[PDB]
Amino acid sequence: MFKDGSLIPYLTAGDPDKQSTLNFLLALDEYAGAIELGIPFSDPIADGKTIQESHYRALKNGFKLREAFWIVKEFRRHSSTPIVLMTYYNPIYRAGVRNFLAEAKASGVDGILVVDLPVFHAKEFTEIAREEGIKTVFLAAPNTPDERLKVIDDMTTGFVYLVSLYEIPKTAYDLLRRAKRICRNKVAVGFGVSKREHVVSLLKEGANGVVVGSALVKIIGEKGREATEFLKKKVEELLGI
Amino acid sequence: MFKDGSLIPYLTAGDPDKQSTLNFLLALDEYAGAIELGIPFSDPIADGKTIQESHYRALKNGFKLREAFWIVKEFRRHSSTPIVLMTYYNPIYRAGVRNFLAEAKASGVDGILVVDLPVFHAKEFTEIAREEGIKTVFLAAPNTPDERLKVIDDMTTGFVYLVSLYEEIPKTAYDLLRRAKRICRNKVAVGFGVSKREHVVSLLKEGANGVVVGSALVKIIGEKGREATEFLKKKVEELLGI
Amino acid sequence: MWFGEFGGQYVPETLIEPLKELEKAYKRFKDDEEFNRQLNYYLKTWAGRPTPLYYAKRLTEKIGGAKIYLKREDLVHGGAHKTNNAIGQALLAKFMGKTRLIAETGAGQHGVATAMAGALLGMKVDIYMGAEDVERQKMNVFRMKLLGANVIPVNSGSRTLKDAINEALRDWVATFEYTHYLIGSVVGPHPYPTIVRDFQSVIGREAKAQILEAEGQLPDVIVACVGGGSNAMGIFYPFVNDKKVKLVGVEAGGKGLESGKHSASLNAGQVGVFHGMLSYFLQDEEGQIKPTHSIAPGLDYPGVGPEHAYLKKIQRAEYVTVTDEEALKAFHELSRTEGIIPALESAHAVAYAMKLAKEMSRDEIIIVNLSGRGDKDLDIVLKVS
Amino acid sequence: MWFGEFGGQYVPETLIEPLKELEKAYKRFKDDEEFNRQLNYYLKTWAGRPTPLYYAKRLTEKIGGAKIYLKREDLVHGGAHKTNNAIGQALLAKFMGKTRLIAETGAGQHGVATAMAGALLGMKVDIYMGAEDVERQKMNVFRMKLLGANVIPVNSGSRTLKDAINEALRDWVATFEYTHYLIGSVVGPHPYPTIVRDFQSVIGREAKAQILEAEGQLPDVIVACVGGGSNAMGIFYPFVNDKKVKLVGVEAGGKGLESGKHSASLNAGQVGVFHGMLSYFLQDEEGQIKPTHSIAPGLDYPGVGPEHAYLKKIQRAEYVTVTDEEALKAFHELSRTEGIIPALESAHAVAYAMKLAKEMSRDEIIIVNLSGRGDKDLDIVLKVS
Repeated sequence: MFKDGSLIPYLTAGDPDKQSTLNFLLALDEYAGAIELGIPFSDPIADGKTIQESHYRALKNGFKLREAFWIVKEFRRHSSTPIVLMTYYNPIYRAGVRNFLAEAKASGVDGILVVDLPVFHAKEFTEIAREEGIKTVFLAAPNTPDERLKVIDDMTTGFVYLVSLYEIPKTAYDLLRRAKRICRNKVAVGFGVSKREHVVSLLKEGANGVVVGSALVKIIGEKGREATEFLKKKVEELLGI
Repeated sequence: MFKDGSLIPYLTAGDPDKQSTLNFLLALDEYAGAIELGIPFSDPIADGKTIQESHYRALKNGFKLREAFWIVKEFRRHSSTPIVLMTYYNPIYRAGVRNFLAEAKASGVDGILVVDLPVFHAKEFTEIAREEGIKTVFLAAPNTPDERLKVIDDMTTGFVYLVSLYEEIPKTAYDLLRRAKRICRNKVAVGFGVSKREHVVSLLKEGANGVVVGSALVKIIGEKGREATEFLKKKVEELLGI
Repeated sequence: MWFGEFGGQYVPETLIEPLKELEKAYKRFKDDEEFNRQLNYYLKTWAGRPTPLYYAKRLTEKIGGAKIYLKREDLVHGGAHKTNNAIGQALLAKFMGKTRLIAETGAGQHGVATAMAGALLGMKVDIYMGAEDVERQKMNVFRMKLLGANVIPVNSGSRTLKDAINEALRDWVATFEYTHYLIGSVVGPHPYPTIVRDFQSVIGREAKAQILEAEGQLPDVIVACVGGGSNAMGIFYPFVNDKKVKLVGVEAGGKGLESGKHSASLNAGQVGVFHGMLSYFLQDEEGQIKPTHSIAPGLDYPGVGPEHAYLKKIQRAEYVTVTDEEALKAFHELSRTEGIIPALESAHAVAYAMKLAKEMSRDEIIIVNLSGRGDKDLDIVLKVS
Repeated sequence: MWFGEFGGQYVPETLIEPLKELEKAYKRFKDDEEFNRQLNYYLKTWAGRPTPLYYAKRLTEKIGGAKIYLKREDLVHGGAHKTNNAIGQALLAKFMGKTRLIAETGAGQHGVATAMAGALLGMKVDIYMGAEDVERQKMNVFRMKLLGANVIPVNSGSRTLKDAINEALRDWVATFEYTHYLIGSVVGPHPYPTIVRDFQSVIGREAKAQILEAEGQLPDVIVACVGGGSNAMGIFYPFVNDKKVKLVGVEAGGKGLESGKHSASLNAGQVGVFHGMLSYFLQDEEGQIKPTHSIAPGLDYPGVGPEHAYLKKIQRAEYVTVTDEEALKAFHELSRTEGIIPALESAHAVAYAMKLAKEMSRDEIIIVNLSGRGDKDLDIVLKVS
């Protein structure tokens, strides 16, 4: 659902506030092919340390679910860049699946990844997603067998999102290699990119998109409201400009 | 083994030191018909709070067993007043029964009371004591039955020592005395223990051959220490009605 | 994996393969002649099973109502029912060919249990603990290091339990080929809620045999405290089909339900998805985990096992609350009356049992599950009293 | 009364009548159907009796020598063998028509044991304690209070154990009509040394049955720690007529015998008469009780039971010592290796067992009496570590 060779910034919404997240997205939009927007959650059992801290930060400052949608809606007044909402299942579950996805679509959300909703528990989610005009993103890890990766690919309508267990691990390039071989869908990699060598190397080995999360949220964690310019310098480094 | 109607001072040996005890014995001799002298011991089970303290005061001051005999030898230079030696069994057991009683006799000791040696365990002890010229002393309590008191009397060759369990002389203590005067052939001394003149006169009136005074005297030795002499004499004078 | 509508396996793709390996391993070894022989050897010879069913003769006379039996899980090795699951999973891990155990802990009670079990079966034990919790639990931390385990303080974020969970899961995701992750209660993704129940079911089997031995009949009520559900499911499960037996799970009422400082997840929570399970959780308006409270550290947990949610739903078990104050009276009352110092978690069960017993006939029978001893709670009870 | 030349009833006339009524009452109820039926009821349902016989398979294989079984008295209610005697004498007191128990304590472990048994049988309980010991043992004082006993501090003299014994014995002389004095070890005047052994012989009777069940034969050696003698005598007595079995008492070597900071009464003390018994005591040149030390509080006692003195004379039992360092090494070792945190008292017996296993072949058997759990000893062990 995004142009090949793209860089995909991942930011946590409401870190440190909703106005700041909108500022960051607008500043990064000229560099990006798509955007992932994280929804804060109390107990995020997947995420690594730097993203985990941002969930803690955003909720400590009183983030609310309706503010994520406000960010996507106010961003859409300027840009039509693809937005992918990254969330845990409980916000979706408590609001009602259709109600959540409809409200997400109205804001201008293009795709959605439910982090802790397995493939075998997502038969209904993918079904309603299609009905409400929302594309699905499912993730695969290096331990994911070839049997499941096909089933993951079959249910995905946006892109498959590859991640690592942990410069860039040997086991992570094997996952990417297998994915391009098996998957009909496009592939975005979230292997913990910190430098230009990695972005080039992953595009070379066939990643359709390279996601940049930790490197940007580390900066947002250090600088807060003042991160905008430091984020740009970081995205310029990773694009090699 | 002592004159009827006698006051009997009980002191602890080496409290605070061997010389000071001798000074007290010499000071109290002219008021007393007999004297009890306690041998210090680490774990005194029978004794009340005031005596118990004096055992620790003596052993904290470096008391040796030899020094008890030294007091009696030194005291015997000036007096022929009866000395009763009050001790626990360990010093006797340790030295040997014949060896302790011979050395006690040789020092000039007339009587002996082994506090923690029961009547049934004293068969061999009373047999050797007669042989060594030491008179036996055995104590009785209120809870001592009539049966055992007869046995206590039968084995006593000095005097039966009556004691109360723990203000005033308890009613239970007079019942022990009255019973003992009915049953015992020996003389009877009483450690109830005494603090006032009314107590002494009352106990003698009800048949006590001797009235023992320990806690009233050792409490003064606890307070005054080396300087106790004059306060002991004043206290004994009160108890004798002088 | 479901208990009615509750349970499931709501984890990311990274955790799927380790759980699928555990599903398979449990399936083969669950009814294996040799596995159960070893498990029953250790439970008997090392843990001291069976535990006695004690008739609280003085306590029942005091109340003047029903008979009150205590299932004495305070007497197992370690001083709590947690040993039963600790051994069970640690042995399963060894039968899987694992050489290492990991877990996470808040109060330290699960960390000690895990360390003990790892020590017994000769396994490396790394236990993740929040940096706040390490300073709080000076004595539990030391206790783990004595047992050969080594604690890893996690210094990120809240520095609470939840942060230690994330470190433990990231560690398992990478090391699962030779490492097993040990969950303390009947909570989390499948197969942990079923596995933990099955390793605690001994309590109820023993108790059923013992009450038939003492009374010639099944009890009228069974009372047990509920944090995550472990001890409650252990004693409940064998009586579930016995239509006579009333089941009463007792949650932490804390400072009172009106105050909002408690851990009564079943009484006051909403149904939601956290920690890999659809179950009852204590949440704010926005559907985020709330802070919880209880004087009993073992009951201080915002979730509850999905099987209890199911029993609540179909009304097989009744769920109630008891306050800090009430549990504390029970702590004292049992110590004076029966000479047994109960764990503050168990005191919740005892406290409600005592209320219930007063309203019952003198020929009726209550079994209270005394989930542990309260030697560990003396620092807490001294400060408060 | 006597064990060879040792034992006796060396007390004043004031304590004769109380002791003789206890003699008569014990002779009455000792073999009574109803007394023993009640005793075993409480030992079973309340105390958690029997305790298992654990095979330390990893400790034996690490040593590479003889087999090492552990008698698991750490699993009894209260965490120590003491409970066996405490129930026995408290029940005996109840059958004598007594409403009250008194005792004294230094470390507090006995005071807790008495307070527990009193609470069980509805007895009033007054413990006498040296006011220094009250200040040290904050937590055992609290434990006693929770259990319903009132701790009476004695402020006279040293404010230590021997001042509390005097206060306790004075109280008994006055109140013995309705009060039992509860001696905690195989010590003091007849009948206490025989009484305490009898109430602890259960340990040996179980161990014997259990080792036959496990190995088909009696053990080569039995190892147990000796303060006053209670636990060692309990596991020894039922093997006294078995000429095969060796008996080894492990005394407190402390900081070494040459250094004089020990409590090994048998190995380096002389015979004497204190506390109403002819036995081995640690005395000075003048025959007064010398100060004693051990890191394990329960071994810090200058005397020893007369029956151990008898077994020493006739050479039916060997006696040895182990240093504080070695017990600490065993405390850590058994924790890491087997997942069992032993009491510092028991750790002496473990420390010697570990040595003795090296000098015996793989087919030979040792039973170590693991007298208690070491949850009580964690502050002590944390400081020195």
